[PDB]
Amino acid sequence: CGQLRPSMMQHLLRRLVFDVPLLNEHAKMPLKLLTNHYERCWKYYCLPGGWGNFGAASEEELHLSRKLFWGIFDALSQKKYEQELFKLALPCLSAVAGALPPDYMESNYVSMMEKQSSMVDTSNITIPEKLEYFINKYAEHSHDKWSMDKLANGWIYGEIYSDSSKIQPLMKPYKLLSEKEKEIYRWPIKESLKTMLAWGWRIERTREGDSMALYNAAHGYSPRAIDMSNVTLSRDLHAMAEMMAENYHNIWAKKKKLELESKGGGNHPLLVPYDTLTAKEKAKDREKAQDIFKFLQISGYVVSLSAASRPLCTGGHASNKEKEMVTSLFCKLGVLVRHLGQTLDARTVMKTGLDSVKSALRAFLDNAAEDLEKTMENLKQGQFTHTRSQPKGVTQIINYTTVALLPMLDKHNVYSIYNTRSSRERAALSLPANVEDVCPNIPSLEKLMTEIIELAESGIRYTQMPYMMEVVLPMLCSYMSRWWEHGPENHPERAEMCCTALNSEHMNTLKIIYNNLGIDEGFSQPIINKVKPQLLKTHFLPLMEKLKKKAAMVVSEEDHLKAEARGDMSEAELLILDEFTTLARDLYAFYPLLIRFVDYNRAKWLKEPNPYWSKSHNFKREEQNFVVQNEINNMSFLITDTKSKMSKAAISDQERKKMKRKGDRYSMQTSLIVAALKRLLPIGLNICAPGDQELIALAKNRFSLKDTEEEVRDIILGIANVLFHLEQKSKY
Repeated sequence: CGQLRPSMMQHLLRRLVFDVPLLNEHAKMPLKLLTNHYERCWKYYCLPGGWGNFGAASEEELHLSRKLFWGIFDALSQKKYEQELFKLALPCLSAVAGALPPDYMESNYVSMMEKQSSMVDTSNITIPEKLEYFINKYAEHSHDKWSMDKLANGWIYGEIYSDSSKIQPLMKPYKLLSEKEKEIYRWPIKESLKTMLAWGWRIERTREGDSMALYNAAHGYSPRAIDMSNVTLSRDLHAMAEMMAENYHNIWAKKKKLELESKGGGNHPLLVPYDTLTAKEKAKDREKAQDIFKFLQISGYVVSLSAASRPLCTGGHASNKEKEMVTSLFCKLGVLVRHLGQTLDARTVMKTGLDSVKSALRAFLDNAAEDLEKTMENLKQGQFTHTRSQPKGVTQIINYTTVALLPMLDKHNVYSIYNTRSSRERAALSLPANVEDVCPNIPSLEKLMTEIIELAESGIRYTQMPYMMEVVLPMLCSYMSRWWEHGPENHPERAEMCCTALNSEHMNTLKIIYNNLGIDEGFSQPIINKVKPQLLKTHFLPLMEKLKKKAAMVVSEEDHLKAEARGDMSEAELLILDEFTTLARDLYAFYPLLIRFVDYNRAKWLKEPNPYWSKSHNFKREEQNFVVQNEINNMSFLITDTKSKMSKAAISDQERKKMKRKGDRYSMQTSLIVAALKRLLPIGLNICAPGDQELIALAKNRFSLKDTEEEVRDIILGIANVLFHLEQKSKY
């Protein structure tokens, strides 16, 4: 269980260091891998001190298994109880120190990154003038135990050595020892202190001294039995005790090894040396390997502050040193970007900083008060330095991760790099107004790309609280809010895959009274006065409601843009003004009823409109007619099924997509509303159950349904129409 498990990996380590034959270390490796993760959790303290020493030594690519043990410990050594990383932070530093030259062949280097996210020969000694009295006091406390052993038997003081009287020449008091036998006591002590003192371990001392004199035959001699049933252990007590025990028994064991070295490679069973000695043959040696250490430890001996972030805080260190090294390295080497370890460490520290911890919010949640602000600011500023540049390392998606750390929005008085990024985006923040070759970064191919719109959508996202300055709601945010809003037609240029992919962000101040008071504001902010943004943000809701058409495919982006400022997404004065929550949301719900249901408008143009009791019955009747059309279609397909690949499979896939999107927008809150209506009223229950039954009858089962649902799930697994029917039956 815990006898000699951990030393087998040490055996295999010593074999792996010198494995001359090939096709041998690769088989020794699984015996290291799987033996650890088979029974036990807490065995990874005696072993990986060697792994720490070897990580400090080098990072050899033949020895990639040494990194792979850490790269599986990152997931599997974390069993149920979630412990700390000081002794794991130190190999991160050494792994950085090894990372500096090469950093190109990724198969080994992945082990060194995510460790922080989810978490003897002796030459000569110059001994001091203090260590001469431990040996004189050794017999003072061990002759008590020798007499305690011997007084149980027949040995006792007498006159001269004789077998009848049962005397020995030893049995005098602990000072009056004869010179004919003197070194038998004091031989096996000082050859243990060499391993400590030569390398530099410590034998420091208190100012207390005699402690166990209080804490428990000529001369009045009787022994003082030091207690054996109480002991505790730590890193230094383990290191000291294991070291001295290794010194005694492995000195003796090296003599046995030299016997075999002279024998010439024998093979006979009765031999074990210390360093992988099982504990069964250990108790005799351990009764005095520890009791000498009892005499050393509690006889008046010891051996060995504002916890700031960089000073002591391990939770802070991974953020602090990483962000400092990043802002020193790549912020300086951005000039090196635009015209060995430069690009290598650049691409290393890129993802070591973007994903130092995958929970970018949690690492900056409560790890420390001010460090989240400074580190998020350094990350955002470093991203803003290289946001324009077109190197190969992509970080547009991880910029969303760094931006999600902000609302999970500190005080931006420490630095205005957020305003710097706001100005960098304000070069072409109004997308269709300024769409040209003079677009963001003034690029043709540098920063003008598809990642800019997605970074505007997700990276510009403060949903927890818009508690920033927002002083540029009259000037900078007003520019992208107004120049967009100059016309209902979005007016996108070429490569306009989605004009709504700028974002869904707009609200009442988040031409206008704030910017009209330009000299006054430039602190009468636009968010303070709610009537002025609510007037000219909400006036064009009647425009988009008036804008419609019988042909649904024409007005694709009519509902999408109107829904962002229309419904309850406009949190600014949504509870204050009932118009934004009630009437605008009713218009934004009623427009998809006429728009999305039409077969002219394909599902692609209105794929993901992520954003009412009056409209609930309308959607119920319309979806009942739509499922009836799908069921008549299914009856047509069953009767003389034509080539499904041409239009039938695509038609069924589009019908399933539309029905599933309607069912999901129902499942948000309208399904619960319809269930409450069904439980309350039988007429509403029968109305919801009729169309639902017409849907479930056609959507009972189909091979084309299975294939199209698998395609929809792989692109975006059919919709759970059975679950909706069960909810409606629980209502009815």
